[PDB]
Amino acid sequence: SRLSPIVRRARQYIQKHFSQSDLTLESVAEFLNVSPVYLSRMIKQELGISFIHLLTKIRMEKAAELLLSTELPIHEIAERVGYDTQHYFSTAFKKAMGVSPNQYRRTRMISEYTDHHHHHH
Repeated sequence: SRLSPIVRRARQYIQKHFSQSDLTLESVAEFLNVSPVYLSRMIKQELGISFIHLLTKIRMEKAAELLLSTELPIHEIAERVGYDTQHYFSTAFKKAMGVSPNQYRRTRMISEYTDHHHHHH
């Protein structure tokens, strides 16, 4: 890790607070006490990705984790990753993941508490 202090601090804050639907570039610039334009530029320069894309990526990867490791309904997962409504979450997840939340589960999930032994052998 060789990120500049401001970019490291911003990424740490996003990693902790992505569940907050009011988290914005401008709001992190307030926490860090810096120009939002400076912060936006430094994130893009050092991470190669904009604030919104970084935040969205973190959110969608957490959502994918929750889809596979819990049986939570989609609307709860949406809220836990910073979307007030599944209406916006569904679209964001499809674009980021290439599949709907439900199809992500159908293709990837398994129930760990059921018997998967081959008794027909």
